[PDB]
Amino acid sequence: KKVLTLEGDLVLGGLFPVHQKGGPAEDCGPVNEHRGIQRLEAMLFALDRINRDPHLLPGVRLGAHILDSCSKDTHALEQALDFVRASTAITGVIGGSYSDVSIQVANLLRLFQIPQISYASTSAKLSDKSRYDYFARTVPPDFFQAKAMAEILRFFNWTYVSTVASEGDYGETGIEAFELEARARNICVATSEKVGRAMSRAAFEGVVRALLQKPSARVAVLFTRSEDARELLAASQRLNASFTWVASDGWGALESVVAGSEGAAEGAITIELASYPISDFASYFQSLDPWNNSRNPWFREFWEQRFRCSFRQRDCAAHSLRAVPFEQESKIMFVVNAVYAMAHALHNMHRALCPNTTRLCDAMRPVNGRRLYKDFVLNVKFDAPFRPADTHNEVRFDRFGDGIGRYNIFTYLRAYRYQKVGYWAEGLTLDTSLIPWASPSAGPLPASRCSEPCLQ
Amino acid sequence: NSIRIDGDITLGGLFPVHGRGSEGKPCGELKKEKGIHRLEAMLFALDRINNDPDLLPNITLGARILDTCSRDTHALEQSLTFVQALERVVGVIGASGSSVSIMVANILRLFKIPQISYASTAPDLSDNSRYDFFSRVVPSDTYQAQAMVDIVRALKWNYVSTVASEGSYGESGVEAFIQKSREDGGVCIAQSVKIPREPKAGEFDKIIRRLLETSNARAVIIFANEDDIRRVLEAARRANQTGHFFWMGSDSWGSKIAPVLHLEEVAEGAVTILPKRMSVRGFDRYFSSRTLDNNRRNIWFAEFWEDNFHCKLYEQEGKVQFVIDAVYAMGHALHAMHRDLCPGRVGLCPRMDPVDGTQLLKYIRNVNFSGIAGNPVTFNENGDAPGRYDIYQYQLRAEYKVIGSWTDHLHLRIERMHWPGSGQQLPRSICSLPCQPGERKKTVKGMPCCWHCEPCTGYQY
Repeated sequence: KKVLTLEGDLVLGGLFPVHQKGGPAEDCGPVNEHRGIQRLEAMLFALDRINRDPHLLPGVRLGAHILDSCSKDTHALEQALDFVRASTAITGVIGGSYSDVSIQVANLLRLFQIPQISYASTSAKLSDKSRYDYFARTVPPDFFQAKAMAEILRFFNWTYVSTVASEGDYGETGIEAFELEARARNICVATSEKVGRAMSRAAFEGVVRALLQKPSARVAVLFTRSEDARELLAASQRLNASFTWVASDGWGALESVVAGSEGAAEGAITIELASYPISDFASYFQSLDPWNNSRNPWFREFWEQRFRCSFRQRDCAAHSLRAVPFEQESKIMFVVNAVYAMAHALHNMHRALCPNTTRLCDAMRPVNGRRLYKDFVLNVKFDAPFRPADTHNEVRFDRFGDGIGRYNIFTYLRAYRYQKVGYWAEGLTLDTSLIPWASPSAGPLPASRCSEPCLQ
Repeated sequence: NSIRIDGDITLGGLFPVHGRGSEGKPCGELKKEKGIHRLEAMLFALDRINNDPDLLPNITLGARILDTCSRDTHALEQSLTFVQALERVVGVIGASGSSVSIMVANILRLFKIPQISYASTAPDLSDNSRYDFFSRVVPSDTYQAQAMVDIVRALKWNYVSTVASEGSYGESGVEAFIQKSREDGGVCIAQSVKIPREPKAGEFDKIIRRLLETSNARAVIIFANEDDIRRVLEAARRANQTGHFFWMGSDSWGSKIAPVLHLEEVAEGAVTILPKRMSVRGFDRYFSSRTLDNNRRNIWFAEFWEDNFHCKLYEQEGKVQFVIDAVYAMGHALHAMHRDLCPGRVGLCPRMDPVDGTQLLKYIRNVNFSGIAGNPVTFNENGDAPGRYDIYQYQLRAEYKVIGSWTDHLHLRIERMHWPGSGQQLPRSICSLPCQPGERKKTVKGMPCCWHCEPCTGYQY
């Protein structure tokens, strides 16, 4: 319904999963706290900093046209039609979040050469530039996660493992890439279950029974479903069946999937993108006042949801984001970097064909998408915004519009919180002394093999 | 370039008259029987429905025919012209390519343009939550997978190999086949291999090598486009496998002449399943008696003359009767809508100028017009045709022939010259032979359709 539109002057559109996927009804669900509102406020903060920046587009103020995808590709297309209805002319559409939404929106936008920098689209299918010639990406492909996941399963000698996927690109490509890697490393895939886009609650327990049909495979590797943050919320079931989950980019460093369901007990291994929390965004978000923040339409519903008070009634404005604890979402960087990348691309174009004046001379304003993406967005090269002083991280793109592959491996832990076990960067490193599994204190290290080893 | 047939209310089509390009080429070579026969089929159905005053009185159907190149992205870029007006197109005859149909329904739904698609049997389109405006005049491929599993059981084969083209036909048809094999299908998958969208460096030769590794898995059940059929069978010929494998062809194979022309040695005995068809005599006479390359109404006609005779400027395809069924369906639906919105007013009444997909979709769904050759045409809630199939075998001495029919009944005819070209009495693929003397456990592995024979040697008998 509502759309977030800032001032003009070469606005950058944005796709965010601000609302959860609804049920069978043709409506959206609740507000997505971490995976949703936080990323939107991060991109708004990045735009505010870019406008404040005396160097990045000094004479151009970057607006925004933010859409809600509701985690449904169909609704994503029905909303993203507003991007192409301009032919105000949207310069580019940042995001797409879940990779199926990103694929649908990129397929729609390639007809209008709108550059799309996605902050979380991971599925390898978007690596093909023959079909997505106007797509850029700040995250590594999920093929690399099938690497890291295989390495992990080879480190614990988990030769027997069961794969669960969801219909759509992420699940399909994830299980295909992991099955390829498992056959490459002698790892056997016991079973391959899939969940449909809005399959029933009871069928998830059916899938768990199918998982239990192979008792040897205690380790059930999870490919994110659509997103573990809210689909595995319905498949981390505690019907007295436990596993050692191994989970892809859809599960990690968020409590939305583990709240109230300890069947995914402490020790479940998850993989998240390697990132750091940007310091100033914490202050910006915690200081943010619902009645002063008239910009964001969904923020008032988010603060109706987090604190059950409805702003139409009292018992609101008493709490604040400073009093309650705040943990920065892992991909927040991958959002802000994306925004900055686009900004820098635009600035480079302003350095190229508009150096004689402060702002646009009206010949570039009908921005040509093809030259913009091929010459400027794909060629961006600058250090990341708001780094820790030590690192030299930069957000250059690959030859085919992708980022660098680096992951942090977490485990869920009790005394309940996540805990970074190690990192994968062209090679696995696990400091197992940091997890309960090393120095086995609950029986031996968890085993998953098709048959037991035998004597001489 | 589109055909752009002018009319009061203009239709559209997504016929793949050109094949897929390679090495970045925007488009490939003309597909002849696959494309042209279908395109002209519509261009005959519309012509006859404009000539007949009993349907759409004094209303002429236009046609913005455009090639999809059998490539999904080019299909989207060409279909953009239908919805360029954010001259309106009333309905789009969807493309034979299942993935093309999927994406075009993913886009035409936004602008409320109903689709009636010949072919495009992929079961993924059955989901009305995403493709509500999509509809089919052919049975879904789920029934085809079930019919194939039944045919395999009836042939008493086991340990089948399967080959699938990348996309939404192969992977989503072979998945339904594997599922209905596990679901008490009595057959177990020997080896599944995916043909990529862009095969490189003679990939089909390594496809054949892979399939020969499971040499016992002699039955290869195949879900791939006719180019992939042509190249996998040519690769099998190059490996001197002629008479080894028995092919089981999905409806992408059907009775098409291009998979088998100049290639009869390996294709003999290839049992295939097609939706039930009748050869429409009127279209045959119209296309045969056409003084073609002389009347040049459509564009791509000269390429057909140049390629069918190899000079500078037959049997009809299987799906064309579904093409003309689809067109007739469109017309009939429009007729009904007219008679329900402006009765008695001949010609294009004002209510038929802002024709909208939402209202026309119901008339498309519930239309019933008994078809051009007496086959009933109806749509269920999801918009799929009833599942009935004919069962063919490629028997030499282009010589396809009926060997049975499948509609919930498995009505085969083994005595109807069913031998797959070698041996006698339907030679079988089987993973392990029976052991009559008796086996210590006849021990099955985890896959239950095959066993190792350890004999009752010694006192343990």
